[PDB]
Amino acid sequence: MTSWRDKSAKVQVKESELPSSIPAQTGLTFNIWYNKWSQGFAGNTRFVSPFALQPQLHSGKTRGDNDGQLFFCLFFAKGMCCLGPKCEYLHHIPDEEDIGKLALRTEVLDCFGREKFADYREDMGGIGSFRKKNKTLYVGGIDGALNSKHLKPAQIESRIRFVFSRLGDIDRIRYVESKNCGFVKFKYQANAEFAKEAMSNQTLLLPSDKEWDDRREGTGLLVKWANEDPDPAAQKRLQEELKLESLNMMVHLINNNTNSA
Amino acid sequence: NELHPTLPTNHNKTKLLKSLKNTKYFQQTTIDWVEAGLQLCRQGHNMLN
Amino acid sequence: HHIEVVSKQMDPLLPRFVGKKARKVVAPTENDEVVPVLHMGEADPNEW
Amino acid sequence: DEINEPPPNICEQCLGDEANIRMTKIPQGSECKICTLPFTLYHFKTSKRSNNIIKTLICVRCATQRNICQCCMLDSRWHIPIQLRDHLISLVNEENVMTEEAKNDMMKRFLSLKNVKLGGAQITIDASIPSQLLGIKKWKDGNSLSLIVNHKAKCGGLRFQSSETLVTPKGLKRGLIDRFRI
Amino acid sequence: MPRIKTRRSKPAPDGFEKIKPTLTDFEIQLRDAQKDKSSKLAAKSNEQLWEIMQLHHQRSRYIYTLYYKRKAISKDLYDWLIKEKYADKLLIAKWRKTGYEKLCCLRCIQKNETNNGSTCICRVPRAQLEEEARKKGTQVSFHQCVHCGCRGCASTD
RNA sequence: GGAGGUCAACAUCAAGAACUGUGGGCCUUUGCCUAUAGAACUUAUAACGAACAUGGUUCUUGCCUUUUACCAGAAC
RNA sequence: GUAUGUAUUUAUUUUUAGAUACUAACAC
Ligand SMILES: [Mg+2]
Ligand SMILES: [Zn+2]
Ligand SMILES: [Zn+2]
Ligand SMILES: [Zn+2]
Ligand SMILES: [Zn+2]
Ligand SMILES: [Zn+2]
Ligand SMILES: [Zn+2]
Repeated sequence: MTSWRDKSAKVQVKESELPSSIPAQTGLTFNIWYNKWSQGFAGNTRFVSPFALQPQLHSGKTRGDNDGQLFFCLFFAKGMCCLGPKCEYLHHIPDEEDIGKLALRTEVLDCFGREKFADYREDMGGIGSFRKKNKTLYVGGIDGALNSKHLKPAQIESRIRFVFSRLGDIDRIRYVESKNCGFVKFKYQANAEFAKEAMSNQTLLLPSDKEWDDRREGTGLLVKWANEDPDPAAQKRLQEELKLESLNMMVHLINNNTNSA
Repeated sequence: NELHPTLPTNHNKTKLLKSLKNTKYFQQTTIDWVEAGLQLCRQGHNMLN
Repeated sequence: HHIEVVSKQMDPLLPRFVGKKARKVVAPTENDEVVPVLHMGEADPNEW
Repeated sequence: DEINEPPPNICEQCLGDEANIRMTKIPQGSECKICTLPFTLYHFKTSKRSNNIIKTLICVRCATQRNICQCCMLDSRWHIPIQLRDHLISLVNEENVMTEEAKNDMMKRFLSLKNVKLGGAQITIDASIPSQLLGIKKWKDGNSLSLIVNHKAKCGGLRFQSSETLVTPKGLKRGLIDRFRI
Repeated sequence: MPRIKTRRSKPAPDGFEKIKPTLTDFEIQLRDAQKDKSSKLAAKSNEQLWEIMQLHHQRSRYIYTLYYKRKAISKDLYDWLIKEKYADKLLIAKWRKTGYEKLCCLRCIQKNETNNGSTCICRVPRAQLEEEARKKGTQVSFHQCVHCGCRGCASTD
């Protein structure tokens, strides 16, 4: 309210500043139809985002609010949006109310207004499935922190918690020491989508620590959709949750069914 | 050309342009001819590329 | 809610039928009932 | 003919409160999100002036088989996700009625063409030892909140605030082990 | 007949020079409009176009005020302008009509192009859209006619 | 109301040397005979165009390893 | 002066002489 509701959204990036198209020289000559490169294959192309968002600093009201649009600006989620208050889509982190508005249409398509596909994706890629509600993000390529080795995993854990923590209401988080991955889980599908598009290709530590000014040379961290949990514990936990929720909606079924007669 | 006539097509009354200009997607103006030649060259070159 | 159904004029240049694409399909054969096949050697092989 | 003739299947929910609606019909639209075959597409807008636009995703066949709504993909009657209604039904009886679906391509491209009608369809600084949404929610209403940490593998972790934390000390402990962290 | 000074073109009438500077400020701006200032976003592109349309409108409005309001110029200067494409004959003619005095363009009144019915919301008085807005209390979602950049051609606003 | 428009839609443009409507009589509506009114555009060294291109099938050739691309005549 | 084919995973998913020889876009 005092933070977001009143203060109108502020342009993240001047339009002249936005990255050019035509990513650089992955190949010999440029190609006009598809936008890629021609012959040969340069070392695989991926790079950290020059940009990031600042939830309380940037986010503010926009035109969609008055126009009552449902869907959130992804260029905001990337903090790359150049339209500022003129933008057609909402700038702010998803809350429970707005998910309340989306609730009918969240089934087929993500919070950004993009249709979901059926099968996920070979590598668990960009957008999810409309078969399975998946609230759990896989965080990987933790070398987005670059090569700094840390006193403990509480560095990784703590830092990640403080990263995603802003983006939405977190149900749980587990970093794994052995294989480098975080698993982060939210209340709502919406926050999961939004956070995934927000934190993909990002860096870490402090606005200035050590190698900070070289951050832009890093690879950036994969945020992908996460598979199930093989251990028996959380599997019980899911089975139970599904049970009690099934039970919960049986109440609706018998209330409107009772109204049916 | 005198020996083998053709005797054209009634119902030909429909032309490409009369059908084309009808839609939202085409707009009409005047312009210098040489400029239309140059535009059409750039059009073509983009098409074949 | 009733409805009113309305065609949209295509941009003549763009492909009409955006989704018509040659693809091959194996259809199932759905057999609901069976058609009885209803008809009415020894030394013969030595001939045949 | 074959593709047009079956009329669309739309819920009453997503189709909105408007009395009369104008919807567009494109005779070859995108393929299904499911079968991957062409079909006829329908726009519409709930409101006349609503900015958002509704686009039927799946076929008529691929819908009818599953008995769902083309815009929603929720059950045609109960307004339920498909992966649920078959779980409720599966609760009655014992183990069955899961909808087995079509990997590869012409597995699915094949499958949509049979008239089966589907399995589902036929019936229709304080350290605290011994989720996070609940803790942050309860502690959120009684005072100032800054961060929480829990490691469910350790079943215990911090709760940090920016006096008000002592206001929390009224109800915090045993509700729960809560002390003042180092 | 053409904008160009081609030898066939008859020289300017009398009253021309006085208004030549005012017209040149328009021309020199249209040069800057079509220079191809690149933009990635759609919104920015059709904004660029909106510039051109609005400039054209302003010029023809200038001349229309000269001849049909102040009568500050001769008929012959006027007709010579129209024949030299400094003005839009058809557009002016719409301005002379009763209801259209402030009009955008000639696209905005096209009945055929628009999907159902006609005449951009660009033509509907704010007075009303505020009212149908009032029924919903959603305020009003309209800002710019996609063809033009208009907000309320309608001659009440 | 008059003049127009490098505006649109809908009609019509190759045939008993050829159109349409209407009145009357016979057969039993069609059709035949008789009476009457009006016929824009296109036609006699024949045709909407005082102009002149291409394609398909089928034959006959011509180049000539074969296919596209072709040679030059005909019919549809 | 060989079509053509196969593979190209980097970013960490929860518990002592030589004879018989084979072949060589290398020399009529
Ligand atoms: Mg051969
Ligand atoms: Zn934005
Ligand atoms: Zn389908
Ligand atoms: Zn629906
Ligand atoms: Zn306009
Ligand atoms: Zn308009
Ligand atoms: Zn306007």
